[PDB]
Amino acid sequence: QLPPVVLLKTPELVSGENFKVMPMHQSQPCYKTGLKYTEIEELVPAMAEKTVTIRARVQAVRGKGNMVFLFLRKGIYTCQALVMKSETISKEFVQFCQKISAESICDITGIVKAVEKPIEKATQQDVEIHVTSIAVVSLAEYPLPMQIEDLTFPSSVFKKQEEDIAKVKASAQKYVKVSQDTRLDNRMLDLRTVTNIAIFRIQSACCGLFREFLTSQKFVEIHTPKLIAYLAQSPQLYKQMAIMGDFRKVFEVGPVFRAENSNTRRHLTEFEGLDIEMEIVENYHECIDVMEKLFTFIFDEIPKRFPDELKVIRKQYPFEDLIYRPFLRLTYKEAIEMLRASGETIGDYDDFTTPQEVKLGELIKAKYNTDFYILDKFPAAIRPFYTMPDIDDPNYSNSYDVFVRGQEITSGAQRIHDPEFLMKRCIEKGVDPATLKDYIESFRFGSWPHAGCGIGLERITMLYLGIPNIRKVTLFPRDPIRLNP
Amino acid sequence: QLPPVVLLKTPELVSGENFKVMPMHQSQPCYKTGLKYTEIEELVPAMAEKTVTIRARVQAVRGKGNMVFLFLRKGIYTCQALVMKSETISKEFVQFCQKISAESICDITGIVKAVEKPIEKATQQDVEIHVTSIAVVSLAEYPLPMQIEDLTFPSSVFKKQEEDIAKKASAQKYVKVSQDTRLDNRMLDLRTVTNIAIFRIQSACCGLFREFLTSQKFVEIHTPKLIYLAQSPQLYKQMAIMGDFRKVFEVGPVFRAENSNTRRHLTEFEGLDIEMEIVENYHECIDVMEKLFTFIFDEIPKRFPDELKVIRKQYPFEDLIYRPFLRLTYKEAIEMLRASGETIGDYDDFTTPQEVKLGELIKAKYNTDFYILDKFPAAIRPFYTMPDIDDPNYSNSYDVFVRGQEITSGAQRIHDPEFLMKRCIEKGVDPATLKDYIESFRFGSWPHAGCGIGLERITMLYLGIPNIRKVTLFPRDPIRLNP
Repeated sequence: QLPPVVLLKTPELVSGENFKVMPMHQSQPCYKTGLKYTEIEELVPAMAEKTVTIRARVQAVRGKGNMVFLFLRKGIYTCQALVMKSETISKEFVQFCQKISAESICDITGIVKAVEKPIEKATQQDVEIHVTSIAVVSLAEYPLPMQIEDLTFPSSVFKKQEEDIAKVKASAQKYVKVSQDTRLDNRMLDLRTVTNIAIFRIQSACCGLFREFLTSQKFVEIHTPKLIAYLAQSPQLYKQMAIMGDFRKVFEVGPVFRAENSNTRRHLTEFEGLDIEMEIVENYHECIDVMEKLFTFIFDEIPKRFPDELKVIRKQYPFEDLIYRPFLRLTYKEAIEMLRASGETIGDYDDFTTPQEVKLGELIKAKYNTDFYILDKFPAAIRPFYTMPDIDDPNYSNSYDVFVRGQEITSGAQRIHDPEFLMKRCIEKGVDPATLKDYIESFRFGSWPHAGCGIGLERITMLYLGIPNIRKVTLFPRDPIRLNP
Repeated sequence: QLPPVVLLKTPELVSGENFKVMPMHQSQPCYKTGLKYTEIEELVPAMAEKTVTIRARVQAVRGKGNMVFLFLRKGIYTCQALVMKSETISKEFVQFCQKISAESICDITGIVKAVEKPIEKATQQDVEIHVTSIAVVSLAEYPLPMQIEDLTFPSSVFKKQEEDIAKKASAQKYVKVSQDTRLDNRMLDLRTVTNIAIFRIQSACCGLFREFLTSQKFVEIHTPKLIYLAQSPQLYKQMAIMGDFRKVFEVGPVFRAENSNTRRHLTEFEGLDIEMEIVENYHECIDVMEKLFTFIFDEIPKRFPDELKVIRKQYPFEDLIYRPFLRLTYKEAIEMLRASGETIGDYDDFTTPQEVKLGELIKAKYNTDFYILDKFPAAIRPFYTMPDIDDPNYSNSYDVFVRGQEITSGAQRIHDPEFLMKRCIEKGVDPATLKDYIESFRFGSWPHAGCGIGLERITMLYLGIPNIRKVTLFPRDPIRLNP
């Protein structure tokens, strides 16, 4: 059952002098125009009556016989182009343009002329291009599986739509969107929406700032093996071994594999993990202190460096800006204390249900007015065997979780660096020391007190932007039910 | 046949007031000294007669009854500490110190005193610590599988050793067991100042690569590795461009299923990848590389001078020459090698000796270690490669070389689905095998090009180190999964 490739039809344009379909680009002299390409964001009342040429997507073609309006897009910016019949623009020019298929990539030359009436659908509202020439670089097939326009609508248009269907003749009509597989089967088309390109710039921002900040602190980026021949569930083991190799402060940005078969609405069997590990001098809170600094940096800088992207996301998926000062520090105990006061029955050493984490978020938001906090001193029974126990009560440990919008983004701990004790705990959690000889043995020859972190990139970005589904924040969505594309 | 963990013995020290083994660190009040920890690099004649306390490794203990010399290390820096019997430092203090095992982590307090005679083995040569207190934070087991000193010697030490035996008393020198006694104790090996330096420079490549491309408004992406595994993150990179991302890079693992052990290849490595839209010509992409690499190369010495210094003592090399960045074509390259006497044929891959040879040719003529070979034969490149308009037996692809050896490979790629599919069939590849990839180019498709760089490769070739395993942190191959 071998499914062949399908190839849909492209339009049959009749080319002319100033309106042509270019030959396939092979980096060849005819594409060496020597022109200056102008970026759409630069189209501004500043340059009325200048001529420009710009390589953009023809998102849409509204057409009027003598006038054709081209809606151009490129990245997060959009503008309007106008082809009008004249002494210098012919019937054949116009009908060429009216027949361009949606999403075709074009080079459009024209004179930027002002518009007394603003163009509400475009980002460049106060100016439009009067075309003098066009060249199709890559002519799109048709019909698209999905319209971009109704991929970009905010729910609100849809709330007001389905409620306008109180009508209970022709209830025409409201508008519809297609389902997460018609978009997943055409993921690359979906990613062209301005919201999506914006979402993944902000994911890129989290990654970049995480790297930039830790580097400014003289951390060393490392790359540990994933073919451990099984995969690296957690890059933790090697991270620790890097510290026993006197690296002092290390981080890794890499894939993390959850063999755990897990589909709720926020978990997957492969994600990208931002990990940190460091020597510790007096106290493991030194490690929590680096996080606070670290995250505050990510959260301070994101709006300074990507204001437009944030703007574009908010239209599609409304959210209010994360409140991250103060960074609240509680203990598991205090948390249990609050939830019980809220009516929950929970017991001293129990992991929290996801709802309970959200409820605690709402408690904390009301009392301290932050979306950002850290839960310290988790129960040993919930944490792994490498976790350093608390000196006052071994039923608790030197570990912590960090929360954004009442939900976990990272988890971390001081770890056991004494081999005898590490092995005692390894047996107490029913784990064969034989299974990880080399790891245990690597702590024998003088061993730094240390702690660290595991952050989910998808998770932090999702929670930063208040987006409820993790799949909207992963580029090519991965899970046990979904392989393609 | 289950091999249990072995745990060797630690010394039995008798602790006191100013010389004690601390209890296991559990982030507890007794460790909250409120002192100021001084970094070894700061120990300088500037602060003679100031008192300091510093957490370092006790690399070595030379002892004299009434005097104990502690050789301290910490990262790439080393210094000397002196414990001397007195009114305030006792017999019991001294014999505690003489019994500290190698590599024990310590907090050493003392007064920094000057030394009229320099201490040649330490990085801090003009000053030493007179100890007033010590606290063992983590006491090491013994014996170590390997001495750190003879892990750090430069090849030259053994040449000069055996030739000094041109000569009764003889100079026996040292030596060190094969790459498995070090691989079986990799974390011990990585403590050598050379090694900690090498991997900071690997880190430097990664960071600068990220920093530069980010300053150019590139977007970092993370594409799935559970595809089977992702041999090349190329397919998804291209799909990100068809998603209007414009300029993307990925830093991630790349998996060579190819069973390959020469002295420079492995079945898992870290790849730095780039992909971008292309307006007029794919040399726009080559232009970003030149800028990109020149940045990595310009910045590395500015930001890590000491690490370079430390590496050069172990493994001598002269600084990479990377200006000019030379651009040749495959044709010109063949022309040079033929003129050098090689018989090669127009569309043949180069043997490794031939690449190194061409490196030598280029060094002699242009005096650079850094170049790019453009216009490779189609027959040697993959089916997504855009062919050259003048001659379809060539293609719009290129390899970049450092010290006459490949560090990256790249190309303009085919963005027209019918033609991509024609080529896909000409290279005997089932289009059905990659429907979604091919179909993703159907709805308007940007001309594009990009790159695949080997991190390990660029850092190895940057530092003139011959074995790739010296430049991978936890060496991986089909014969070596452990460690």
